[PDB]
Amino acid sequence: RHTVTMIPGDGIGPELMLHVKSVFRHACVPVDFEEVHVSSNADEEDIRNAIMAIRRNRVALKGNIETNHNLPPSHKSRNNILRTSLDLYANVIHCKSLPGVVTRHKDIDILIVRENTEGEYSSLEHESVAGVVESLKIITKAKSLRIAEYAFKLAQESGRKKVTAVHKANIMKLGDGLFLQCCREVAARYPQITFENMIVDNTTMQLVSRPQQFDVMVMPNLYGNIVNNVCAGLVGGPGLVAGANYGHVYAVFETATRNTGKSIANKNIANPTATLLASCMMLDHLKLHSYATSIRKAVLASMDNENMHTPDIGGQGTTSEAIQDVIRHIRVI
Amino acid sequence: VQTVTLIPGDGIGPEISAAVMKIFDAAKAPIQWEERNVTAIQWMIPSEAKESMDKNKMGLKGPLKTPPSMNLLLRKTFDLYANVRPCVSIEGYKTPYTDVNIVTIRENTEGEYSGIEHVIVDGVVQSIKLITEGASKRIAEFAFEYARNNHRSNVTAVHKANIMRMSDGLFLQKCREVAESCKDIKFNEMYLDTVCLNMVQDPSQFDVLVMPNLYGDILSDLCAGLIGGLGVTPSGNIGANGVAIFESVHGTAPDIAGKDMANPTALLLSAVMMLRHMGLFDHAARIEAACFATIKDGKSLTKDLGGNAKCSDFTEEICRRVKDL
Ligand SMILES: Nc1ncnc2c1ncn2[C@@H]1O[C@H](COP(=O)(O)OP(=O)(O)O)[C@@H](O)[C@H]1O
Ligand SMILES: [Mg+2]
Ligand SMILES: [Mg+2]
Repeated sequence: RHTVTMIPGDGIGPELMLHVKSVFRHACVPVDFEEVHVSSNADEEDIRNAIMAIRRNRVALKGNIETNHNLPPSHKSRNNILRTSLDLYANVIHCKSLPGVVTRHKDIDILIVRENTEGEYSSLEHESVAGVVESLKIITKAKSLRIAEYAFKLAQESGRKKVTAVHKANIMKLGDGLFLQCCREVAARYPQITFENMIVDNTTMQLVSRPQQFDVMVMPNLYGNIVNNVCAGLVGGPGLVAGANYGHVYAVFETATRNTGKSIANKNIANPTATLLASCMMLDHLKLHSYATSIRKAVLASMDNENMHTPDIGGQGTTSEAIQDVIRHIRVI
Repeated sequence: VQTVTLIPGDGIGPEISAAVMKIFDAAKAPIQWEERNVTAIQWMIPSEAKESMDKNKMGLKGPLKTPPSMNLLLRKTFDLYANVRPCVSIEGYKTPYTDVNIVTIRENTEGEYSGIEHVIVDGVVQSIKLITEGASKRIAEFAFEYARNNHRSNVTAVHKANIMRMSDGLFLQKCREVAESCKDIKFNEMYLDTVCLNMVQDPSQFDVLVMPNLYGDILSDLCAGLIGGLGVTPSGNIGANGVAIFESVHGTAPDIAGKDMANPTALLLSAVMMLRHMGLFDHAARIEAACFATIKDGKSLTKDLGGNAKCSDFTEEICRRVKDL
């Protein structure tokens, strides 16, 4: 019996956590959820508490915390505060075409490894004179090496052939330059893995026309945000793909695209697939593989029946109908 | 009769510039060309080609071989602050996206192309993203003016003010301020990751997009990929003193540089864009319609668009079709 931190988050986060728990009880999952909430206040009490809870349990499942960008710079993203403080350096998502979800592209199977702690997300800005703002993108050798190390290790453990570094080192020559250097330094230790690089501009252009060429992709923080979203979209959108945040000692599971879903909150139409799949990845990490594969099979099977599809993938079904259908593939195991 | 300074550029450039001029002549366009050459002298463009553009206020540019980048200089020389990219699905050239009708409006002076980086210590690098009141205001007013003048209804500011609160929030604040003045254009704001997310799913939900330098650099190529690539995509840089340079953004293509095979579409469509900027709507339309019909017919498609015909043939058919008005 494991104790896991659960941050419900905002928008559709709370309602989906409820379905997660329902599914967990019905599958007899030996996991207790220890809920911690993160409000809207500029006061960082809630967020530091959440961080401390994850330090004990070392594993969390969270919804997306709203960041109000009309607030002052000192009020920072709680999502970002969290993963930077816990040093969850690796953000990994797996975008794979779902045979039941027909889109404009097929045979997409891409692993995206995104640097999760520095780059454009360092929250370093200032106003030297009135109306002249500088923001400071930070690229380091230590963090670039570990992200690259993680990307190559994953590729060879998964039986995958190619790692593509995406960057803009033709413009940010020193910054993105160093990131490349660190990827190359790691590449030397993996002669079996084909290493390529590609400019983020070209990468997106390639993704919308021939995304099948990509196998494993490693990149700095912002470009990760971009590529993750393009890739989720190609396979059918934000309700489908799960997302992991790994540190050396901690792991936090969430939906790939990190969407609050405020505009569809409480209307029983949120797609549950992404969150369920995140919760399975968490089970696999907690070494509860039997329960993972059991829940994973049900949600992937519910995906085949196009009658159980929510609006974000063309269907008209509700969240609760999908949960029923998932719970039903479980109670027949 | 109006004068445009023509920069034929490199590799396949001279060819496709020759193709455009020829088609323009076939259309009886009120345009004569003032051929110049830009090569960095020891760093600035030749003295006698700057004055040429200062004179004409209006220029057309082929693909340029790079290393000091020639585009950086031209940008700085003429203060070309707005990069404009209309992406529209080509009926003769099917991609998985058939309903794309988008204009990306890119701030082209500052943002993350500040030029400034430092090695803080060994293995720790800082790249400065720079955002100012004036440049952000300038680009916002351009985007709304463009919206109005080109029969456009929605403008979306694309940002990450959630993550980059001071810089992007400032950019966003100037867009919001301009929006209040131009109430006849509908304004909304969207996170960059959400724009990408929706763009690859349903491009039709967007109209005009305004954004800082790196985002628009990236997003403009994304949009190009929706409609068939860089070889078919028009682009214009609008600057200070009413100056504008329209350009092809594809490669130099040295492999086929003088062996025909080159595709003039993108430049021609930039030249059509130029024409519309000049008020020559009738000529723009005819050349555009001609180009389109040629592509749709699909007889004289160049090797990149899947055909077998050479540049000469493709140009000839456009010329032939334009003459029928
Ligand atoms: N699980 C989901 N099911 C259906 N639509 C979703 C889901 N998650 C996100 N979306 C949609 O994806 C879009 C972007 O999400 P959004 O709520 O704007 O994220 P954020 O507030 O973090 O920027 C929205 O249209 C949202 O309704
Ligand atoms: Mg979010
Ligand atoms: Mg570009």
